[PDB]
Amino acid sequence: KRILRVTFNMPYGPEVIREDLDVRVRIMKAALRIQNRATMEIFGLTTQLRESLLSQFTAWKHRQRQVGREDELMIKVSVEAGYSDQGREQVSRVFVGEVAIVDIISPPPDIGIRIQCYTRQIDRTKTIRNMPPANTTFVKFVEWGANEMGLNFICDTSYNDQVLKNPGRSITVASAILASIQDMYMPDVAAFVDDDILIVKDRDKVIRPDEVTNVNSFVGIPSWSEWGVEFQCLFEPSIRVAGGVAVESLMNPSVNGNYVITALEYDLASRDRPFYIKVMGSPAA
Amino acid sequence: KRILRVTFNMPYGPEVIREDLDVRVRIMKAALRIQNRATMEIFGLTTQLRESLLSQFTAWKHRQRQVGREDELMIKVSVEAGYSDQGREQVSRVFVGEVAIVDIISPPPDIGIRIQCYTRQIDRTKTIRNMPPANTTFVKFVEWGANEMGLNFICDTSYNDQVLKNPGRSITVASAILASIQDMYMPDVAAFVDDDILIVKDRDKVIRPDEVTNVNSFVGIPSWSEWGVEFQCLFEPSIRVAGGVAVESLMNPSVNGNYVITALEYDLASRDRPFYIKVMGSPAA
Amino acid sequence: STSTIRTGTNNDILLDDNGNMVILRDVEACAQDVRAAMLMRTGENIFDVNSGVGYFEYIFSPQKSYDDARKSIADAILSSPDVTGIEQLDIDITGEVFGVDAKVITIH
Amino acid sequence: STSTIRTGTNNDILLDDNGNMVILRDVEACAQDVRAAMLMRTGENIFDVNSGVGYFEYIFSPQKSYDDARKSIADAILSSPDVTGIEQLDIDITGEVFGVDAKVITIH
Amino acid sequence: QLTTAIQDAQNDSATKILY
Amino acid sequence: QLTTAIQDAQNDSATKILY
Amino acid sequence: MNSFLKSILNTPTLTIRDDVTKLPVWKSLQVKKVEIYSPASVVSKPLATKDQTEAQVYTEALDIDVKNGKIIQPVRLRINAICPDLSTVESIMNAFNDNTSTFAITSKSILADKMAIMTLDVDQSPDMLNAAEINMEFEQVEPPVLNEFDPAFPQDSPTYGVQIQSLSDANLLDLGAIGDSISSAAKS
Amino acid sequence: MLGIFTSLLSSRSFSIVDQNTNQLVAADLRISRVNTRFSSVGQRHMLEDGKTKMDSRTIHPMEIIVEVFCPSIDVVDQINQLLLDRDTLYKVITRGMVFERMMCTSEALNQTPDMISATPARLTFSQVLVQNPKPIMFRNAGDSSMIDRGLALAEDVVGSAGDLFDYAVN
Amino acid sequence: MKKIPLTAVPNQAISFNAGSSYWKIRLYQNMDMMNADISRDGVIVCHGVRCFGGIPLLQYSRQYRPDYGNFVFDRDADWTLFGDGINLFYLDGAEFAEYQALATRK
Amino acid sequence: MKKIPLTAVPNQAISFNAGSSYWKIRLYQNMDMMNADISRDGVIVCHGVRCFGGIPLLQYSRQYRPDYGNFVFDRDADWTLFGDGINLFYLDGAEFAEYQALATRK
Repeated sequence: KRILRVTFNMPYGPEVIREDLDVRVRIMKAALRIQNRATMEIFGLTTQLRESLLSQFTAWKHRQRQVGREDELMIKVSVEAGYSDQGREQVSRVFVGEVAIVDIISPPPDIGIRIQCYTRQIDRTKTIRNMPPANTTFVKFVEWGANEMGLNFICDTSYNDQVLKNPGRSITVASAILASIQDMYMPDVAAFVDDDILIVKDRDKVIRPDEVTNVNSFVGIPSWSEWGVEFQCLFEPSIRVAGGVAVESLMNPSVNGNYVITALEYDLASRDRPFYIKVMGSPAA
Repeated sequence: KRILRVTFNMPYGPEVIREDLDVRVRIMKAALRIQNRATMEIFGLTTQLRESLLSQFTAWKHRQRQVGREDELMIKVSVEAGYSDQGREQVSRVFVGEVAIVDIISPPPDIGIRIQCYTRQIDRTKTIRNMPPANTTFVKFVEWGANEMGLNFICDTSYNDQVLKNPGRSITVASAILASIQDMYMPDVAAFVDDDILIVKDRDKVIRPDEVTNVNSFVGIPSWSEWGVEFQCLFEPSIRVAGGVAVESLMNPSVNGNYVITALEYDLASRDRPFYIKVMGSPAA
Repeated sequence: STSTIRTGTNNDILLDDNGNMVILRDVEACAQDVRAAMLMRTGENIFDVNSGVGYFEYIFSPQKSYDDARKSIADAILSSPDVTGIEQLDIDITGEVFGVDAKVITIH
Repeated sequence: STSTIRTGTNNDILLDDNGNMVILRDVEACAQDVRAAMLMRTGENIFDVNSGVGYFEYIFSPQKSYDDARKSIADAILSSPDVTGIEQLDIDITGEVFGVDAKVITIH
Repeated sequence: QLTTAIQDAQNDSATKILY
Repeated sequence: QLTTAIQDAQNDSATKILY
Repeated sequence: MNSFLKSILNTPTLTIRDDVTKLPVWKSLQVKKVEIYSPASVVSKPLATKDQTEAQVYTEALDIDVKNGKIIQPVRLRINAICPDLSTVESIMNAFNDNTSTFAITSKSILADKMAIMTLDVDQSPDMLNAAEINMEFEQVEPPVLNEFDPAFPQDSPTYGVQIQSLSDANLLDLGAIGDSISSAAKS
Repeated sequence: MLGIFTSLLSSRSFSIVDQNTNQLVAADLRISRVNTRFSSVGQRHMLEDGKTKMDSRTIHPMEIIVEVFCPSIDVVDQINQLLLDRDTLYKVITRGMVFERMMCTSEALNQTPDMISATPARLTFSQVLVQNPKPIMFRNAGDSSMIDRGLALAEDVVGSAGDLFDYAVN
Repeated sequence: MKKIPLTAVPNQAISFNAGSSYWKIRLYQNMDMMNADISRDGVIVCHGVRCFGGIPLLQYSRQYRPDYGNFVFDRDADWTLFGDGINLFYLDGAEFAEYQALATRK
Repeated sequence: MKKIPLTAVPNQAISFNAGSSYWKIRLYQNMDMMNADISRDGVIVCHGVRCFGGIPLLQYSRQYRPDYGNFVFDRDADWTLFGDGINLFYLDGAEFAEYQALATRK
């Protein structure tokens, strides 16, 4: 029994869309400056639910009107997915972000919406409230960016104690902070935002060394790639972005080893076959 | 009984391709700087017709030769689509533009061509014959651009009485005029070219308050979007771009209201099912 | 809405009592046009050539089957405007008579 | 439109009364060309070789089935221009005569 | 689906029009 | 499809002046 | 087996009329089987429900959702008949070849209307030397939605907006305004 | 079917006439059954309220399937030539039902112990759809409508003006 | 002089760009005559103009001045013969001035 | 010298770029001869030119000067033998001047 929930946040409260409705969530996350994406197709919407959701999802009231000073400008939605058997649940969180696009793919008799959300779509933030540092180290610029965005940070890199003259006073909005942190020092150390945690680290290092995930069962075959090993798996609520993996394959014996994660492709369908996560991984140092 | 005509303009004259031949025209117009495009798949061409059409359509005689001072450099083609029953016709005009690309999609025993027409592909113009105004207001710069392009203009906006210094002295060609008029003042007021009429108006205003189109019959469902209402319809020869719509839905009761049009998705197939136009619309003010 | 000059059995413009030309319309015009179009041998129109009834290669010849004759007569009848179709058609052959009877269903 | 010089039964250039060469066209030229093509043994063209009738492998030999001879003769007939096809090809066998009869349907 | 990638190559537009 | 969009992108970048 | 003793309100007479002229077409078309398929399409994905509401306020919401969740596909007929005459068959093929054709098929008691031919099979076999077995298929172009409408008179008709685009210049024996003035002064 | 009283005891039923040259072809076929099936497609369009507008109708080409016995090898070869004949449209007259612009699409010969002399065959023709089934022609050679050839890209010779002169002199 | 196509419909509205102006003429049968509501560039110009043959639709000067043009019916308006027999013609400023000069001395 | 390709149909028109110019020739059977309408760079150069062997189509200086060239039929124009037997040759300025100098002393 797969259990998949799409939990919105609206003034009335959270309206959890369960797995009984036909839901299909394609989440694509990566260790880049780019906002991770979630495309979710939900069918079986009643008229009342459609009016309660789609009317709130809009790109107005911030362009031709004002109605904006803080959150509630756009609806923030999380995704909680997992398995459930014998009464125990495994519902972890796989996405948190704000909607950007609304459409319908399937016309009647199955009026099914398709909505597009990106993580940290509050880029129309308070146009940088606190000024960036004049002269500071990389770690302290990262701390300033995390404080401005409101997210807790994990800074683990060897470039922290490098002074920068003038780190990013051309930044216009809060989102461009991540692009700037990505722009400086970009052979390896790429910063990203996973859910509500801003991670700045080298690309060959793991966020949590004690949290390696031993993988033994795959879907298909764990194959080589340009950088490391690429493989698909059934949904395990313990695999994050940039986490450590301990691939132990059978079909391919040469791909065994420890890998860090760079890209993640969730494809979760409660009422359809695809319920897999695809992992891109590179050698871990 | 669908009636679709593709009318070219060549030295011999207009050679109308009727709906008896397998024709398929996919047009996509929008309120932007980009030229609205039409892909045309035409089957059943005879050898003589192919010789008459494809040999005329070319990208030469202006790069490795001269043969150019005015039109006739490339063939201009219009599209007249509609319905016909009881003897009365409904053939409107849905596209006017010049070809740029020609290829073959279907090999024998059905030699089917596929041409690609773009509106205002005569950018091979007299490299701006008349100099732009040195200092001038927005409306007068728009009038100069319309005169240079040879098209009549509809300038209806609240930014007309705003002066500019050097309004487009880097412009190289006639096409870049529209890009410039779009470039300045791009929160709302986006100028475009619909057929042979250059429209410069605010995005939340109707070019024509008296030409609202009451819509009650839809194919599928009139849905919400991140901007406005999106809906498909059977071909009505009274829906233009930037026009006003008066959506009155049944499935979705709260999408009713008055909307302006931003995009248009014509898909007309005489010998196939798709004969629909898709309308993107935003709330009108 | 058909409209043709009135003509007699001699197939010439036959005027009225006051020396005017009458323009029949609708059913009478369609009937006159059908009768005229069934009396025209093929190849007589320089601007159509293929139009007309085959009175010499489909009728009046030592043929095996008169299916071509029926097809030619039907095509000639249908060529007239506002005829739509033929309800019934006879190709009866007497000893030396090629009897043809039509039941045109012209719309008017 | 085929055309060929006039040849007699001796397959030689036969002149007219005034000592000229006659150029037959269409039907007669095609008939003469077919007759000449059926008299050419296989492998006699330095520039075709595979062309020609099998008079020594399909005919004139202890061949089990004369279908190969029929096919070779049909190919030889069709090789001539403007022949389209053969309406009938009889391959009757007499006591010591290989009677062949053709009914070419040349376009002329 | 190239449509989702098209919809993704539009997110680069902040409140700054700068203009 | 995507080849149409590719052709569109190419046509965007044609103007009457080489530089 | 006296077949002329047909029922009064359920008479087994197939009558194919023509919506344009309202006249029986293709008579002498002895019918052998009529099958009327009327399909529809229901929701496939589970509909959402919002419980913890009251009696009878959930009822109309469910009724609207249900009326919103089914789509009615048009009616089809499949007539199997035996044409005895060449005239009926030539008319049938001509009507099929005509793009614009709406008829009104009336079976035993059905009055399926606005119906057009999709397929037409004519089979000539050695066991039916005269006549030929015909198998026609019909599809409903438009269900008989009742046009309430503003009828009976040329005035009172709704405005139909023909959005013209380009006006032609002129023709005939006209020289601008003097030509127009002469034409008008002719009182014709 | 009826419609024509031939009053002749030797009327031939089937006839495949070559449209050009107006000639019978495969005159020895022993036809057994003929199926002249038509076809057309609707454009059912569901729309908003429970309803479906069929829009217009497109007439797909006619198909005709003829089962036959070929009694002789020359007839079989004629059938093969019909299949291989890509340059002529045939006209099939089955029983008072004339079909012009008919082209052979398929053919299947069957050789079985059940019939050792003749061969069953299943010809299949399809009609060639044309924009104007009834074209307009002209009797005399002067008055054709003009045919365009578009751009030509005139090719090249080396003959000089002297040769053209000498030719014009001769 | 530009011929404006018509439709044999008792009540209709035709919308077009003529003479650097955007016209919209709503022709409807009123009792036993035809009336026209004329609008230019959105704003209405006249309502219920009784229509006749030879008489301009825009009668009063400020509606057709300066050089705005006018519309003329060849015969008395009748929607049954619209398109084939009766045509409405548009004259620009110069053409309408010449027509007015012609018709002011009949 | 370039022979313009032709097809054996009675009335016809062929356009091509020859001699740095955009020529278009319409050949049609007029009674018992062949007439040609020639247009260069769009504008019409001549109508109803009777066509004869060796005799240039552009018969007046104002058309073939300067160095524009001329079109010559090897034999008398005959659309039945077009392509196979009769060709139309195009000469540039120098070749046509040489042809004229030859042809004036014949």
